[PDB]
Amino acid sequence: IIGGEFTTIENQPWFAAIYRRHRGGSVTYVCGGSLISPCWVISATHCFIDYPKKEDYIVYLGRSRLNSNTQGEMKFEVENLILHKDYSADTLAHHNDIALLKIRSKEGRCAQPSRTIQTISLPSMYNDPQFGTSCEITGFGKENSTDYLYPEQLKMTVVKLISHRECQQPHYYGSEVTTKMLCAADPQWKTDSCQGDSGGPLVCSLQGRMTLTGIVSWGRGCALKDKPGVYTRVSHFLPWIRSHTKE
Ligand SMILES: *C(=O)[C@H](CCCNC(=N)N)NC(=O)CN1C(=O)[C@@H](NS(=O)(=O)Cc2ccccc2)N=C(c2ccccc2)c2ccccc21
Repeated sequence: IIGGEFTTIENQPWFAAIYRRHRGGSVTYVCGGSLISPCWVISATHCFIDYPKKEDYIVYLGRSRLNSNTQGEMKFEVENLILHKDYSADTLAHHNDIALLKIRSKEGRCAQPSRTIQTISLPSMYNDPQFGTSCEITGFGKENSTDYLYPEQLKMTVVKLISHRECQQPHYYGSEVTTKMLCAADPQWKTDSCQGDSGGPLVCSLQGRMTLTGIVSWGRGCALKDKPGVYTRVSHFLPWIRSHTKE
């Protein structure tokens, strides 16, 4: 997160931190996610497309720091990794950038809601917040595009939901942005999500309730003027989410 401020997991109890085991004995932070049900976490497919092996991932709930410990946190293994079939990437954009992860601890149990761990509500079938609404975003991502290290403390910030009319126009992006995407940015272009924030939640007020409106997906740079962040439009994927979280 460029700009914004440092906070704790209590401000975003639904935030899941995803880690991966690499070749050579190293473990690194990959992306963020959101707890939609006690056993289900939603993220972006591009976070796993290059390394589709579910046994190499580790999920943390209730974690406010990247390395040091936070009391009340819970470690989880990935029982099932579901990537969207129609996923495809260009040099311009990611498409159908959404993924589901079924988590389970060592005892085979799911998440236990606490003051630091809670699920986020999903939007209603084709019912998004009105454009111009203030939404929150979180993650352990970069504070500057140029940085090589991710911050140690969780960050969050606020951005404005932008209409497709605006985002789809050439003064911003173009044809690459579809109705399955949502754009949001800071009208002053000082705060935004960045590398390391992918898979994270874009939370907005829907029916006077905090709702998962989008998933951090892509953008040209980070906090670049006239280049808004692009999120996966969760509401346009409800049938998909429901059919995969059945039995
Ligand atoms: C998390 O993984 C990031 C979150 C970005 C949010 N950015 C923002 N709010 N302004 N997602 C990616 O980095 C995915 N990308 C890119 O977004 C890409 N932007 S792009 O090249 O201008 C157009 C594009 C290309 C390919 C896929 C999607 C969009 N930038 C990348 C990048 C650039 C420099 C350093 C690291 C990463 C990039 C590179 C490879 C694949 C995807 C992405």
